[PDB]
Amino acid sequence: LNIDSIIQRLLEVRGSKPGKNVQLQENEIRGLCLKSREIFLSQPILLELEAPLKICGDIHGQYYDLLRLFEYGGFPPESNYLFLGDYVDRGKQSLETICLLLAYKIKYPENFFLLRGNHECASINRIYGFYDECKRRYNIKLWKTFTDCFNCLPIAAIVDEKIFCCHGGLSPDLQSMEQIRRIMRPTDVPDQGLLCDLLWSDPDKDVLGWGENDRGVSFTFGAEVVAKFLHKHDLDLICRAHQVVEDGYEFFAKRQLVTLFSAPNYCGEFDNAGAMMSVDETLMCSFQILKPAE
Amino acid sequence: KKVTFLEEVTEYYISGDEDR
Ligand SMILES: [Mn+2]
Ligand SMILES: [Mn+2]
Repeated sequence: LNIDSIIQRLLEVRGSKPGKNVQLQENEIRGLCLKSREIFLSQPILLELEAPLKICGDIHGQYYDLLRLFEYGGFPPESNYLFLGDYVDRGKQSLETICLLLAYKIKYPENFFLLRGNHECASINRIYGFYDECKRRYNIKLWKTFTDCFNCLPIAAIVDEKIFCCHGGLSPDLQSMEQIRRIMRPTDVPDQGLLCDLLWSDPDKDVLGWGENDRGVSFTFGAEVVAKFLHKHDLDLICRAHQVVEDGYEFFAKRQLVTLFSAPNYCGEFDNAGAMMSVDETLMCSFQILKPAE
Repeated sequence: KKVTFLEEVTEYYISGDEDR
């Protein structure tokens, strides 16, 4: 890979009439997938990260919003980043989005981190747009290459032994962090079980304990579940994504859990802000929110 | 170390994000 050339081309569309594509060659994109897979597999499936860093939720192919996030947060490696999954689907430029993220992972592997979301799954992104985008601009074989890459993404992260991060939420199957560590990669996301729950579950204020999730996949969990999880694992905060929230961030269970969502005006249907959470060296958390405007 | 939260949120407005 010539990673510098790739990043330069991805970044040079800044300020262009939004919607403008970057057409990397097929072999460069394949290259990003192959090299990032190597990096993902060589690093832990449960990341151990140190603050300061910036944490973002769902991007969903909103490439020009991703560029704005970097403009406000600082371009790598000026700031460290942890993304919480859902890079593709339901947006207009998933290819550019995932290519820039993989490129940054390759260039700054210890300053830049990506977790797996429920859309980083062939069965989901075949339907919700990514497959169609790949087919239109390249071919099926490239989409399949992406799936092999996604199957190797890490699943969760712990920041300074105090903040537990994952895309979806908790699992009633989860008793020790070691269970996450013993998940072998590459793997698909199962229709049920621990890995499914980590990518699909949701907090719910009206559930006591665990409940069946209205989505029809995985579970909901209540505030006392969060409290017991934190107490058991000596943690202060759960940081997750996976739900559109009006201000881009939303607290649950007296600030013991936070939901982050980083795609403003998602699907052009919600009028939600996108948020980015900064965690300083002392673990003070602050929020920057991108509010959509006419 | 202990997680704490800054009360002050920084807000930005992104023109063009309605009706992309
Ligand atoms: Mn999502
Ligand atoms: Mn999701």
